[PDB]
Amino acid sequence: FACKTANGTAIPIGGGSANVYVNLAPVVNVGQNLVVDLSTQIFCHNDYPETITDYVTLQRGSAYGGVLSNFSGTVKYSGSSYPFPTTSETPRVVYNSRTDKPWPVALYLTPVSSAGGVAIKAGSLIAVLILRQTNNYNSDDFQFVWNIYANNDVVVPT
Ligand SMILES: C/C(=C\[C@H]1O[C@H](CO)[C@@H](O)[C@H](O)[C@@H]1O)c1ccc(-c2ccccc2)cc1
Repeated sequence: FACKTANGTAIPIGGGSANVYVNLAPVVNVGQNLVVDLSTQIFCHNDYPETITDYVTLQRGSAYGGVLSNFSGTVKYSGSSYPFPTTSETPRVVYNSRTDKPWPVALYLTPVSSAGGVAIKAGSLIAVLILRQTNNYNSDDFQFVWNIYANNDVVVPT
């Protein structure tokens, strides 16, 4: 089991860490979500599906900088919404193919009343997401840690 970003940044067997750089809608108003769709950014596969099935959760996710300050968040895992920053581990997604498939995570961030002006700075950390991989074969239990960065400012009009 290993993962990679869309631009090819890999985390190998055993887990590790990588940075992910995302484009964000530049203007977001109150009552709208800023969507950060990581299912187009992070992909994983099973290296031995003949014999092993892998299980993958979002073990935890945290918000940083302008994201935590200026927005109310949820994370959708396989299309289902949970609190973000997280307070528990998600259900487990089955990875049973050597063909890469997305990690099905997306953040939905809606402005709170104190948002106004530059709500997310270009270059800033928006989230750290911990992908946990186990399997049905042995005790392997590995963490793939993704630091998510904004490619551009996001402004909330006032
Ligand atoms: C590829 C592999 C393990 C990796 O790939 C597995 C499948 O994705 C993961 O579940 C593991 O955590 C690890 O990332 C592997 C496991 C067992 C054997 C094996 C084969 C014959 C006899 C004993 C063990 C070979 C490869």
